[PDB]
Amino acid sequence: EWMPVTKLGRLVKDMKIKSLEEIYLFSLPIKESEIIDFFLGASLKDEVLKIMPVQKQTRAGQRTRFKAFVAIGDYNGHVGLGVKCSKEVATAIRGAIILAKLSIVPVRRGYWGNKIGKPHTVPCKVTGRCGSVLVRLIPAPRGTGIVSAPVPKKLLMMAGIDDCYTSARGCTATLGNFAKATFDAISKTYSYLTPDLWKETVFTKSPYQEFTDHLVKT
Amino acid sequence: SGALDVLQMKEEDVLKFLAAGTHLGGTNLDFQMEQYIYKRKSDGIYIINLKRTWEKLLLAARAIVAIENPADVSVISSRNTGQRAVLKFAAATGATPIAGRFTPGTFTNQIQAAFREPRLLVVTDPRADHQPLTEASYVNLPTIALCNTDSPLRYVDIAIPCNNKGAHSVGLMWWMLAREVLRMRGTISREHPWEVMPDLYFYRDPEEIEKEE
Amino acid sequence: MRAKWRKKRMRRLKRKRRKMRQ
Amino acid sequence: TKKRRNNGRAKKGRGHVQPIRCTNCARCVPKDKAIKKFVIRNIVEAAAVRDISEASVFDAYVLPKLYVKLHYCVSCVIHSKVVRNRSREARKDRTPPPR
Amino acid sequence: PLAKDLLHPSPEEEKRKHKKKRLVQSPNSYFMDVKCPGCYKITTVFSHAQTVVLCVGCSTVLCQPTGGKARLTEGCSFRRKQ
Amino acid sequence: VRMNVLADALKSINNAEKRGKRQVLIRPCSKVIVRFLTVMMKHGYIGEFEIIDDHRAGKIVVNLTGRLNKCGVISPRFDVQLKDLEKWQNNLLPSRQFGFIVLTTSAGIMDHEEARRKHTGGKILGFFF
Amino acid sequence: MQNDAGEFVDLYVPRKCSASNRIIGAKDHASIQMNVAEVDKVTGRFNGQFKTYAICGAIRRMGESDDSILRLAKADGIVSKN
Amino acid sequence: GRVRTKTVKKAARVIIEKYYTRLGNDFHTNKRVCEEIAIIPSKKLRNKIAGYVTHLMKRIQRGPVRGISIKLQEEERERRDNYVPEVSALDQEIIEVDPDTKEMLKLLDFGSLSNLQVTQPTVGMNFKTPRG
Amino acid sequence: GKCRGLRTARKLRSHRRDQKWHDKQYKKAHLGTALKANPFGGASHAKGIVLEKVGVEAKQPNSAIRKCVRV
RNA sequence: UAAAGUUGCUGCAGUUAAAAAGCUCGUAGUUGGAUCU
RNA sequence: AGAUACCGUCGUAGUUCCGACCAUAAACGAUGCCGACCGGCGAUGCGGCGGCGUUAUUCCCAUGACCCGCCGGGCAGCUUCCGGGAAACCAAAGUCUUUGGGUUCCGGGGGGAGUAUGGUUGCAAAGCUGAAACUUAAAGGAAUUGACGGAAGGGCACCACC
Repeated sequence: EWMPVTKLGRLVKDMKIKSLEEIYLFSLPIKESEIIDFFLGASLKDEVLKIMPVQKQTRAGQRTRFKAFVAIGDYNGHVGLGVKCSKEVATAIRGAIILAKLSIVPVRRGYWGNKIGKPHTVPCKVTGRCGSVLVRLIPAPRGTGIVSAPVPKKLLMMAGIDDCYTSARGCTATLGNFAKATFDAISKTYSYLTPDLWKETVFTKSPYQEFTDHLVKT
Repeated sequence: SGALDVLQMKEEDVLKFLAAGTHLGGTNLDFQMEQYIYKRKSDGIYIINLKRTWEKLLLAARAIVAIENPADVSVISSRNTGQRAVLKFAAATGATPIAGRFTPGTFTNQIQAAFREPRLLVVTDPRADHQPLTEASYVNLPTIALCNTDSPLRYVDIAIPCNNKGAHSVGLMWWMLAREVLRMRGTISREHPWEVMPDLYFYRDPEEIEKEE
Repeated sequence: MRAKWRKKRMRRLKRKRRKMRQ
Repeated sequence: TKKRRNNGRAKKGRGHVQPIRCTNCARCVPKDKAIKKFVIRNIVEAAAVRDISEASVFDAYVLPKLYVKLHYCVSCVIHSKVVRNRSREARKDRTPPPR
Repeated sequence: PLAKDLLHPSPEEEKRKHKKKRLVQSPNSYFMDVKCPGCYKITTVFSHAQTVVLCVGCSTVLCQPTGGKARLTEGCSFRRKQ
Repeated sequence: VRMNVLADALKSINNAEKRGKRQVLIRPCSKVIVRFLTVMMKHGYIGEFEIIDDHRAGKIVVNLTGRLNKCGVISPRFDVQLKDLEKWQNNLLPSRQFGFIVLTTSAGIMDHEEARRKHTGGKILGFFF
Repeated sequence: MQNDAGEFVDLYVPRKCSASNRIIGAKDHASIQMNVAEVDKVTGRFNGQFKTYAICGAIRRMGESDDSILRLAKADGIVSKN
Repeated sequence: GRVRTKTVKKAARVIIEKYYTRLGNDFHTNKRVCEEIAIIPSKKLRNKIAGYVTHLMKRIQRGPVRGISIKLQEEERERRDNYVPEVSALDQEIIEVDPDTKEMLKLLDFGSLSNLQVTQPTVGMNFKTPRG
Repeated sequence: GKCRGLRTARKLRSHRRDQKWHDKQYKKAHLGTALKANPFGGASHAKGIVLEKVGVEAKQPNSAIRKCVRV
């Protein structure tokens, strides 16, 4: 069973927070992966992008740790990327799955031209950066697919993006920086102010304010 | 205040502020505190505009009152000068006090024993209480601070311009914040003076009392 | 070898070539 | 990599600084780069103060002071242990030791 | 400060600014009438005059050139215009 | 020295918007700057602005609604034909849903969509989204 | 956020900073949503209503959260004049 | 060396925190109560814990203890701390104030107060420290 | 920085022409010394007469006698 | 040929990875402030 | 061990001045110049402006030395999650995939090599311009952890000393 250790975890467990988007609305940190299991656990799929052996030089030989990169996400507009370093590979993979779940961000999807049906591509050109690696996502027409390298393609397919153009600069052989730059670009989709988002923000009650009585009485 | 006659500053409050030295700022002025001062004296001390002080105190009280759980407001003080004031404010208003050392990770590390998740943070000195201010930027925690003329305003959302150096001034301001919070809630009325005199909040410095006793 | 001394040796070779070449 | 923002000297806003000679080795070191020490001492050491005082033909004569200006090149400073290597963060401290 | 009203700055702030960096530039100088104890007419002198201004009806000196404002002689009453 | 006062104006607006400020001072002002600002304002990107009339050259105080992602100039002002407008607006604009390319045209200074409506080309002045 | 038919297709509608009108990202954990209690005009007591101000972490980082919240409160009549 | 180990110190801390009421100032009673209330498998370890318990009790006798906090005595701490002077230190019939704050109060609609007494300003502005 | 002027086409073209010669591949292709020095003379294959059989020692990390022929 | 944004107009670099002339003047070249219903 | 060196005693050219050549330096901020914009703070140099007070100021104002600010141009420094960058770091090395203010020079893996050759300048030394054949899977930058130092500072040890 799951016993929460935070106010957000308790509110989610008690069926008081309706969706993950109510947590995203208030930019609240998610510190328990069981919340993500509660909301998207029936559709989350994780892929191990890389196992990377890192070494620390010691007095007697080389200490070796394993760094697992795990991309998670339902194919319907949520994606996360987690990196975990551990003594053993299996522990690294488990921890990286947990960290990917904890880092899951909402993905905004738009239209390239005319707006028939559901959104298929990125709402506009976005760019993510990580250590000299620059990843640019460009809206693509319907049926284009993802014109990208395999790692950004995995991340973008896991984010529910159907059509995309990709441009990469830097040392994309650094799979970690490539993955983090793609994740950053995908994250910037909902932080980009477009004219359809100009309407004045109407504030609603926070989860920590709406269900204060439940937290106190518990 | 809101241009409300009931919420305007009264004479006895002004005399308390002047006795406590509340309007006495410092020699240095922060560029984000210029809007809260009146003028610099000939000795190099900035005078703090007490009308703006009252406005910010009432704004902080309005922020604190709009927290349904009283314990959700956390009141911090690292310097011993405001420790008793913070403890008395917590006792009177229902806030949760952190007097003394603030352990890093109290907001960001959920494994710690002292882990807590406040909805509002009130600190005495932003410079001395910088650690709770920095950690409030990891957990979406708005912050109220009693800021002097030289106090930095990073991660400070409501700053109350005041002398936060002298024990009288910080104790008086914690007393005023408690009084305004209670008056805004409904407990205790505005038509009679509070039975608690501000001296219950002052840091004593036991040497002075012992030599006096 | 040191770059300055490499350049000095190169200049000595150039002097020898200059004098020998009639 | 660049170790010091000031390049280990004090030459800002000018092109050339006249050199001086190390008081130890006579190395030519630029004046604003040389480590300068002002030694203020007594011509008579502490142990010898009493003998000279009681051999004096005066009363409250007070001993004269010796005024030495030493200029050290960086190698000689480091060897003579007047400056030391410091951590990457302690290097930035230009505050003289309290003495 | 973010929301600093750039259209209507304070007159103290505009007096603090450099004469050219003001919202609408204005000189820091002025024209002043000097009256002498032994004269019947008033002489207009620039506050930052560079010439040695003699008395309009005598040989008495009015102001001395200076790196900045002209130094008035002692004994003549100067009143600023506008 | 200073060439392309429109470049300075647009860069000042860009930097003020990045800093989050609510007003930006633009000097010197010019006719092209005023028309570009009017184009930007008709689409709701800046809001009302005021021209301080010195007796030498204009100044402008532009109120800044926090909607401008980026306003930039294209130097030199390349001549643009209608058939070549799509390539420019595909290189410069973040999306086909929003963002405008400003062109100076015999019919006035105006965005690329209205240039298409008037069936006319011109010289690219800049862009904003 | 709309399609051709008219239905809203966004997953959610993010908040905007009350001081900069920029979108507050879903991972902006330095951003706050201050709740400021409103007060009855005659009694001076919390009347149950409040004004909500969302400030992004960028503004709080540069120290402008103070002045931004003060301006927002002044515009709402919560903070008086002078 | 006679430095107590974190095992002995931690156990004595827990014993003071949880079983304050029974614990006394005598070492031997401390030893007996520690044997009765906790499973301490070694007589030497029992005695080390009891000695640190005794020293901690003397430390509380001195007053505050930095390393521990018991609520059963914290309530009485707050009981003592409720000290109210008979005449408030903020109620002074004469308050000396400078001319500039006098002007500020006059602009604050509090120029008609009666407790304020203007003070002579300093004749110089020599407040900075000599640089160097 | 680079020149951005409506009438800088000559400068841009000349600069590209000059700076293309600093590319190894371009200079090798367009200089003619490589084609003169190429034994095949630009051909993909060539015929020869086997002068002798030689054995070339592999480079230091490896140890083998690669069987080549002088043709 | 693309990959090569490793020739870069779009669109690269020049502190330490390759790199800003020792420094000024200066012709051609390039680029040039507001302003006229 | 050898020293053709470091060290010592000398000591020529040179080091000094004049005239004429040479035109190169880690000639360095290893950072072109002009312009705009984008934080805070305390200093400091020059000029100006304003102001309690102190002092040299001999019936006085000046002015000079201080003190407190302000403005402009400088040499810099500290601080910052402006932003940037591989980072070191940089308030410029920022306002760069949200890529166009103007313009000059200049680089294109490491060597061969600033070499050969031709031209040109110089009395010479040399300076400027400047390859290719061939060879090679790296060379290099920044930072990290170790190991080491004939580097510094602490601690321990009667298998260290006293």
